[PDB]
Amino acid sequence: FTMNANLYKIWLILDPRRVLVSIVAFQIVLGLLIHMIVLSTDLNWLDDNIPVSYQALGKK
Amino acid sequence: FTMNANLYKIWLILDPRRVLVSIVAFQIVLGLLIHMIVLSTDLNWLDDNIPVSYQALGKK
Amino acid sequence: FTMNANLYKIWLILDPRRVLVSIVAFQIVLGLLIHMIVLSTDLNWLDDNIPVSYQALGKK
Amino acid sequence: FTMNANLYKIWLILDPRRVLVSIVAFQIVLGLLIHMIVLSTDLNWLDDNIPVSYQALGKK
Amino acid sequence: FTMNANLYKIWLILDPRRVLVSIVAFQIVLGLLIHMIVLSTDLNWLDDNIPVSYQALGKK
Amino acid sequence: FTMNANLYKIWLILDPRRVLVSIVAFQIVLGLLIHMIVLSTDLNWLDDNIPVSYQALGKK
Amino acid sequence: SAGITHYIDAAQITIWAFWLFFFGLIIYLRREDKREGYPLDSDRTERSGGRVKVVGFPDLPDPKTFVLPHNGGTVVAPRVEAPVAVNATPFSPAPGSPLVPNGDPMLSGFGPAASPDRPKHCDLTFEGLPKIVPMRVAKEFSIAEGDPDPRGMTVVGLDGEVAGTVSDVWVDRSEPQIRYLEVEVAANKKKVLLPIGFSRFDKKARKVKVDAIKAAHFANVPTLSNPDQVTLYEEDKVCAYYAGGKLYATAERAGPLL
Amino acid sequence: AMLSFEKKYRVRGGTLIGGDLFDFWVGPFYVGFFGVVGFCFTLLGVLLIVWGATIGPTGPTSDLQTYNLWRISIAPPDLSYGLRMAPLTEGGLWQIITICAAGAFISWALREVEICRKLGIGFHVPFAFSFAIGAYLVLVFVRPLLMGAWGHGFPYGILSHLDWVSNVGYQFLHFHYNPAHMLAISFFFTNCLALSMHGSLILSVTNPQKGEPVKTSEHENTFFRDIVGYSIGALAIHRLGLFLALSAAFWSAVCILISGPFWTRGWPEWWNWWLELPLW
Amino acid sequence: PEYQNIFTAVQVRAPAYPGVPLPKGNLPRIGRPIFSYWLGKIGDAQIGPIYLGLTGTLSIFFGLVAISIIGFNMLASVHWDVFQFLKHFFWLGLEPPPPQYGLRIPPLSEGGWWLMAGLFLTLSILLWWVRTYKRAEALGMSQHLSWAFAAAIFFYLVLGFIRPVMMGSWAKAVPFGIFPHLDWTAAFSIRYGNLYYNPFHMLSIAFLYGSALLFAMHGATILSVSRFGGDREIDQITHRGTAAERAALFWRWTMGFNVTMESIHRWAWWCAVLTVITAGIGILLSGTVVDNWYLWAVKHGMAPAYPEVVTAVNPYET
Amino acid sequence: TGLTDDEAKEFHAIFMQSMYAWFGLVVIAHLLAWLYRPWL
Amino acid sequence: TGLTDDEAKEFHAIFMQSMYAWFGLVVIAHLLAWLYRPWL
Amino acid sequence: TGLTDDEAKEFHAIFMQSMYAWFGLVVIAHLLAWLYRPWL
Amino acid sequence: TGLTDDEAKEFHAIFMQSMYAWFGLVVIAHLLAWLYRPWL
Ligand code: BCL
Ligand code: BCL
Ligand code: BCL
Ligand code: BCL
Ligand code: BCL
Ligand SMILES: CC[C@H]1c2cc3[nH]c4c(c3C)C(=O)[C@H](C(=O)OC)c4c3nc(cc4[nH]c(cc(n2)[C@@H]1C)c(C(C)=O)c4C)[C@@H](C)[C@@H]3CCC(=O)OC/C=C(\C)CCC[C@H](C)CCC[C@H](C)CCCC(C)C
Ligand SMILES: CC[C@H]1c2cc3[nH]c4c(c3C)C(=O)[C@H](C(=O)OC)c4c3nc(cc4[nH]c(cc(n2)[C@@H]1C)c(C(C)=O)c4C)[C@@H](C)[C@@H]3CCC(=O)OC/C=C(\C)CCC[C@H](C)CCC[C@H](C)CCCC(C)C
Ligand SMILES: COC1=C(OC)C(=O)C(C/C=C(\C)CC/C=C(\C)CC/C=C(\C)CC/C=C(\C)CC/C=C(\C)CC/C=C(\C)CC/C=C(\C)CCC=C(C)C)=C(C)C1=O
Ligand SMILES: COC(C)(C)C/C=C/C(C)=C/C=C/C(C)=C/C=C/C(C)=C/C=C/C=C(C)/C=C/C=C(C)/C=C/C=C(C)/C=C/CC(C)(C)OC
Ligand SMILES: COC(C)(C)C/C=C/C(C)=C/C=C/C(C)=C/C=C/C(C)=C/C=C\C=C(C)\C=C\C=C(C)\C=C\C=C(C)\C=C\CC(C)(C)OC
Ligand SMILES: [Ba+2]
Ligand SMILES: [Ba+2]
Ligand SMILES: [Ba+2]
Ligand SMILES: [Ba+2]
Ligand SMILES: [Ba+2]
Ligand SMILES: [Ba+2]
Ligand SMILES: [Ba+2]
Ligand SMILES: [Ba+2]
Ligand SMILES: [Ba+2]
Ligand SMILES: [Fe+3]
Repeated sequence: FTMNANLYKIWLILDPRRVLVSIVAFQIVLGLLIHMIVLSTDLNWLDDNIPVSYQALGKK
Repeated sequence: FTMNANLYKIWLILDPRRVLVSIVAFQIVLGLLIHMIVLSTDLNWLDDNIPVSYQALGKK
Repeated sequence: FTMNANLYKIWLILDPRRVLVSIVAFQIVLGLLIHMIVLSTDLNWLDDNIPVSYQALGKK
Repeated sequence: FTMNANLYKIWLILDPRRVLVSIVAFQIVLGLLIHMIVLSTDLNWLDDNIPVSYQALGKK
Repeated sequence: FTMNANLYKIWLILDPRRVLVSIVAFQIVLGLLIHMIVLSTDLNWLDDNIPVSYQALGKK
Repeated sequence: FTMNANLYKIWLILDPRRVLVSIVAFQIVLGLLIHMIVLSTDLNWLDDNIPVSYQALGKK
Repeated sequence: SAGITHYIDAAQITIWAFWLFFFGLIIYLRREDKREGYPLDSDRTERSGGRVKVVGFPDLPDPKTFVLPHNGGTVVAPRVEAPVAVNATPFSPAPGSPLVPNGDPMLSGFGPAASPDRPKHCDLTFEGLPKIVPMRVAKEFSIAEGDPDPRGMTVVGLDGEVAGTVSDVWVDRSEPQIRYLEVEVAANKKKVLLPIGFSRFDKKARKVKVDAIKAAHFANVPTLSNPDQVTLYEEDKVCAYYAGGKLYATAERAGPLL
Repeated sequence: AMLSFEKKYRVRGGTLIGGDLFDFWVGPFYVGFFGVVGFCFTLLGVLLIVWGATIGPTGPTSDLQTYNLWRISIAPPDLSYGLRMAPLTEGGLWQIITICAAGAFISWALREVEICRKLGIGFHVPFAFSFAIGAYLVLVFVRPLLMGAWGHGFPYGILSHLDWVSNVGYQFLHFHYNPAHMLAISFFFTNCLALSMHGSLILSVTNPQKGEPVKTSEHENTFFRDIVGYSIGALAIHRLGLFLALSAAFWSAVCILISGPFWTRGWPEWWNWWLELPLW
Repeated sequence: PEYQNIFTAVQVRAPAYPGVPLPKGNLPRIGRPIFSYWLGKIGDAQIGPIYLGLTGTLSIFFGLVAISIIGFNMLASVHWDVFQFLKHFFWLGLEPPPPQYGLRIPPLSEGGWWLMAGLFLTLSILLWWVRTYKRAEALGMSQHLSWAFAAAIFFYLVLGFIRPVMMGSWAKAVPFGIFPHLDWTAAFSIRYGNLYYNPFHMLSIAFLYGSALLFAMHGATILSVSRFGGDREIDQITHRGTAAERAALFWRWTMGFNVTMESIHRWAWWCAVLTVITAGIGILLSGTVVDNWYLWAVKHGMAPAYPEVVTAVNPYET
Repeated sequence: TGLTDDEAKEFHAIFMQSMYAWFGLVVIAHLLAWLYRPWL
Repeated sequence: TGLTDDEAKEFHAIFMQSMYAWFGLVVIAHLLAWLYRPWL
Repeated sequence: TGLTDDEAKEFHAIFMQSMYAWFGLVVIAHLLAWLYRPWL
Repeated sequence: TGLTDDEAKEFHAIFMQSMYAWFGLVVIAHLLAWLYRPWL
């Protein structure tokens, strides 16, 4: 009978509204986290001077 | 890419007032966070002064 | 493990719900952990200048 | 010993469940622990540059 | 002598169920203790660079 | 062995259990104390290089 | 050789001494910790029919006897307490699951409404007269100059409806203070106690708010087997009912929020 | 497992968030939604402190790297990073671990909250806890912020944080003269006195000389009134002690909040406002 | 909303209570009571009566003598200008005999007043000790206070009397002044190589933090179960109630284990007594056994190494 | 969990539709970020 | 512990296959990881 | 331990082979590890 | 305590050699250890 035709049934073990809310929470935290993570490396998009140096856009 | 939308039903499961302040609060925090991030970085607009740095309007 | 066909019997002993949530948390944290561990070594995939240097696409 | 046992009677003495879960938690912990132990010594396998050095196979 | 006339009944005075666990915990604990203890002196067995120095003498 | 004779009546005044345990504790402690006292003086018998220095069985 | 530095100095061995006395101390305090609530409740005990009494490490300390003053008794700890049915049913048959209270939650006497069976006798003053008694029984007591007299304020439940009015004030004869408010209930003119801990004042209004229960619930306040004194048993029975309203008095304190 | 009188209280509900989703127990700990989040924050935090101990300040092979319990330390980034996220291996790690610790404490507090809601007891404990959480935040969030950089936070290491306290304190020459410091110290001390007195009293009455019965409220009051002419009474001593401890934490938080941001000079000098009044 | 049991919102009076009766020998009680509506706002409004025996009076006597020597000396130090005394009071103080004198009884003008104030203060403190034991016996109670006070006295004696004598110098005892005694504390740590690496002072610090943690927790708990008369710890101890049950359970569900209404007071008691007992031990070893704690900690490999990013060449070595 | 077997098809249907909607929006943002700034 | 011997039959199947699905994406991800950037 | 004499035979049976599964995978990783990089 | 006199005989029997199995792996491991890495 294979599977994935009765995995709707998952909501007989996990109450759906709450599961959504938990998911949303996870999403917001994971989001800020990754943003910081990417910000912690070279691919940074803030202290890069894009498109022009802004910290030396005010000393000259 | 399935058929049922009618995602209005969402307010039959999640309390609207609390959702309201939840969003309002989150937006204010995210606002201060992002503000803090850009001002602490290159896209900064305060530690500049247009058209001239003003504490260099007085060498004296 | 339980690898002997009668390895279903494990769920009379370990409650599916509690085992489930622990699996969930343990997996999520473990993932973040391992990711950051790697991001901190030579196998770093962000702080490399890939595929062209970005901090000379803005700064100097 | 060539003696895969003596008496299996032990499950009349120790809760099958408790020993089960304990083995699981303790094993995962013992695992992370030894993992860290190895990563901190000469026997480390990430910051070794394997099989070719990556932070200088590209611009820098 | 030292021959011990009746070392059964020891399980009539001291609950076996407990005594096993006593030994189990104590042994795993002592295991970790001694492991780290030898790990802290010359009898160290890791940071010896066996069989060839893995840092900066390892293929890389 | 009192030495004579109605000084048994002393256990008519002071609890035998309490007196016993009191002596046990008092002695079990005192032994350690003087052991320590001896360890800091001329009678020290360990860090003496007696009869042959052991941290001179190699180098350290 | 007048310089063989000893590696062990008095500070080491004294820190060692400390840690040993420490360990014995910790153990001992954890033994006093099991003079109540023990041995624990598992399905390990019930599965085994009882041959697995749950106590953990360290073990339980020999009973100790408290000799109550005034022909009061003798109490022991640890003691053997008779099991007591649960006025609820397992939210799940799975272990670690909570139980839902049976019936009208506030009546259940389960959850925030639960309580044990303390003596059916009264706490006593030093002299031996009922410690907690009403000001009507305690002639001498008196409001403090400049404090609204609770006597005559209106007791009002959580949803703003009157419940009754304060008919008297119960006090401690041992440590002079307001312990209980008396409530002549409006809905049936029966008398109930209201713990001070559950009562908020509104002095300019001469009101006595109660977020705890609803005005109606005041009708079911557990009662006193004598109106001029109260027993230990009755104090618990009284407070716990109000406590129940903290999770039961509304179809929302049940939580969640989101 | 439960206490011998626990089943009768293990009611369902009371959450703030989650409802029946995580509304269950595990052993003696209550889980709940904030326990799951808490366990996540905590575990990742500790596990990262473990990676920091593993790598050391100069790499896993360096002599500064260490697993010695007294010396392992993860310190913040330099000030040059200001309020930006700093690279992982340059104080970044410390920042993340901090986020996890703060989140774990706030989760913990909220879980005590769900627990108060369940048991129907007051919310005094998690409120009180929140003072320590506040103190922790000034020491890692507020102060370093007012000071334009997260590097002003203390490192997470058993003795290194002691070193931190030491040099930050000595930057002001004689910290003992900090007046908020003097206050906070007085509260920590007074707290220690009330605690010792309450402890002593209860244990002196519920267990009297052999031959005497459990003592009374009258005894309690008569004793401290005998010795020092006053007895604040049973209830109130529980009230005072809570005042002393929470205040001690408070004044510690303010005593350090003013050390930098609101005062840069040495601290004894502060007292100048007193030697210079126009009375002398 | 719900009352927090912070402020008695409505109080009640009864004729003051002179208290449980003491047996023959424990002298009458003196003074006649009063009520402070404001103490009453937060606690028992009754002020006194107090007991004063031979002990108590002889202690009040010694103690006030000691307070006078310290004070008079401080007025003398600013020249009897009470204005100046008021101005520098925080900075005023009575310094100890100078080292030139060792443990000899020094001249009035050089420290002898300190030795007299130290003498009389200690005697008055230990008399207050005896006082609290007497006051604790007349009531049939136990000596739990007296064993704690004895611990705090221990630390005191360790600070100003035991260490100085062992070190052979009254100048090592602590001086009487607010700011001066602050300086004695700091100088003390500096002289002996950073007291932070002194383990005993770390434990005492763990126990002080702990007295704050325990009283904060227990106090918060008891107020949270103050709706169940949880403050009435005596009867919750003899006849366990839902207050002691909800109380023990709150902690059980939060951190996995718990104590009991009686035992939490044993954890608290022992933790306070522990501050003073580690503390005194800590001072006992300073100079007598260890002279430089930072060094001691290095010898036991507990002191951390940081990349040496800043350094200074030692002129003593040029 | 107060659901019927049919009331777990419906919720599941809408959930799946919305989540794949989320993952989709996600793939777009990962594309714009990929175009402007390939990371591999 | 909420299951019958027959329901401990049901849970186990989906649990095993699903855990296997996760493991699949994982091993997949790891082979993928090895091609672009060898680590051992 | 509220189990029968037959299922402490059973539990034992499935558990042992299970433990061995773990131990096997263990020896696999350890031999492979001594192969790629010997430590003693 | 709450055992029969026959089942602390049985327990004792199984326990002794089980303990000894442990001791066996122990002197074995220490033999291996003594061989590869002598300590005195
Ligand atoms: C220079 C020193 C040598 C050294 C020489 C030795 C020697 C010599 C020995 C070891 C031994 C051990 N070594 Mg070595 N070892 C070294 C290097 C290592 C390294 C490494 C990183 O390189 C590692 C990981 C290890 C690891 C180990 C462990 C596998 C083992 C001891 C386990 C134990 O405590 O028993 C635990 C004891 C028990 C009885 C527990 C059995 C398990 C049971 C089921 C408990 C599980 C938990 C339980 C189920 C919970 C129960 C439920 C409760 C009742 C509620 N060694 C170095 C090279 N090693 C010992 C060994 O081989 O085993 C004999 C030994 O004698
Ligand atoms: C140079 C050294 C080698 C290396 C040497 C080893 C060696 C040697 C070993 C490992 C082992 C493992 N290594 Mg390694 N390892 C290295 C680098 C890594 C890296 C990395 C980032 O580079 C990672 C992530 C890992 C990760 C892992 C884990 C996959 C694994 C042990 C986990 C554990 O404790 O299990 C805890 C175990 C359990 C919890 C039990 C299994 C789980 C359940 C019981 C199984 C399901 C049972 C059944 C279906 C019933 C269902 C029950 C429900 C699950 C409840 N290694 C380096 C490259 N690694 C160990 C291993 O492989 O394990 C076999 C091992 O022996
Ligand atoms: C040997 C080197 C150390 C020594 C190390 C230890 C150690 C180690 C221990 C003791 C312990 C004891 N020691 Mg010692 N002890 C020594 C010096 C002394 C002297 C002394 C006058 O110098 C005395 C009285 C003692 C006394 C004792 C007891 C107090 C105590 C054990 C029994 C007990 O308590 O009951 C009272 C016992 C007695 C009153 C009998 C007195 C003991 C002997 C006969 C006294 C020896 C000195 C005596 C004058 C004869 C000397 C020989 C002549 C010079 C030729 N020791 C020397 C300094 N001692 C034990 C302990 O404290 O725990 C129980 C212990 O573990
Ligand atoms: C070094 C030179 C200065 C000095 C400089 C400083 C500096 C600088 C500081 C202090 C600080 C303080 N000093 Mg000082 N101090 C000096 C001399 C003294 C003396 C004395 C006898 O002379 C005393 C008593 C004190 C005492 C005090 C306290 C008033 C105060 C810290 C309270 C606190 O942290 O609360 C707050 C409590 C917390 C933050 C803990 C929060 C708990 C969190 C939420 C939970 C943690 C959970 C964690 C995970 C638990 C782990 C458990 C495991 C998981 C199992 N100092 C010397 C003179 N002092 C600190 C202060 O002012 O207050 C902050 C401070 O920053
Ligand atoms: C300043 C440099 C060092 C410092 C040096 C010292 C020194 C030196 C000492 C302490 C001491 C203490 N320090 Mg420190 N300490 C520092 C940093 C800290 C920090 C911090 C956050 O960094 C903290 C929390 C602490 C905390 C503590 C306390 C835990 C400890 C003793 C407490 C106590 O109450 O005893 C005080 C209680 C008593 C003395 C007993 C009081 C009883 C008497 C009898 C009351 C009499 C009342 C009287 C008769 C009434 C009449 C009044 C008359 C006018 C007199 N220190 C810095 C690092 N710290 C003690 C210590 O640890 O020693 C090892 C000590 O002596
Ligand atoms: C504010 C008044 C006092 C107080 C109150 C207080 N503290 C409290 C409470 C209250 C009322 C609780 O109810 C709560 C508790 O659960 O009781 C034990 C708590 C608490 N008091 C504790 C600690 C504590 N409180 C302290 C102090 C204080 N707390 C004040 C003295 C102190 C100190 C420094 O003196 C400490 C150490 C905890 C046991 C507990 C809260 C524990 C908790 O919330 O657990 C969740 C978090 C974890 C399990 C760890 C998370 C892992 C992190 C990611 C890593 C941690 C990094 C850390 C920042 C590094 C520090 C390294 C150190 C070596 C320096
Ligand atoms: C775990 C140890 C903690 C602790 C415990 C502790 N303290 C204690 C005790 C205990 C157990 C007591 O039993 C005792 C006590 O009495 O408690 C209220 C005490 C004590 N702790 C005190 C102080 C104290 N304890 C401190 C510390 C500590 N004590 C630790 C925190 C501290 C610190 C370091 O901050 C201080 C300042 C005192 C209140 C008291 C000891 C008082 C004493 O010894 O008295 C000596 C004599 C005098 C003070 C003279 C009396 C002066 C009068 C006020 C004058 C009245 C005049 C009157 C009107 C008569 C007219 C005069 C005539 C001559 C004309
Ligand atoms: C069994 O019960 C018991 C009794 O009952 C019979 C007893 O009577 C007794 C006897 C008890 C006593 C005699 C009590 C003794 C107390 C002593 C010695 C403490 C000494 C205290 C003082 C001298 C007063 C000090 C305080 C002040 C002067 C007030 C100053 C106000 C200030 C600084 C500003 C206030 C503002 C803040 C602190 C800022 C923020 C603070 C907070 C947010 C704290 C919040 C507090 C709460 C409570 C919620 C005991 C021990 C007992 O255990
Ligand atoms: C239901 O059936 C009934 C009839 C009961 C019968 C069933 C019976 C059954 C099944 C019984 C089961 C028995 C089993 C499985 C028994 C197994 C026993 C084991 C594994 C025993 C192990 C014993 C180990 C011992 C005794 C080792 C002790 C070691 C000690 C005390 C070491 C101390 C170490 C020191 C002091 C080291 C110091 C060195 C350093 C430097 C570390 O010190 C700081
Ligand atoms: C104008 O003023 C009038 C009212 C006269 C009085 C005013 C008085 C005032 C305002 C006094 C103010 C006093 C203050 C503020 C004092 C503060 C003192 C402080 C903060 C002290 C801090 C620590 C002091 C300690 C620990 C002292 C320790 C001293 C000891 C332990 C001394 C022991 C000495 C002994 C036992 C003496 C032995 C003598 C022997 C017998 C050995 O001689 C042979
Ligand atoms: Ba800018
Ligand atoms: Ba300007
Ligand atoms: Ba860039
Ligand atoms: Ba290393
Ligand atoms: Ba790279
Ligand atoms: Ba070696
Ligand atoms: Ba390597
Ligand atoms: Ba040697
Ligand atoms: Ba002037
Ligand atoms: Fe208390």
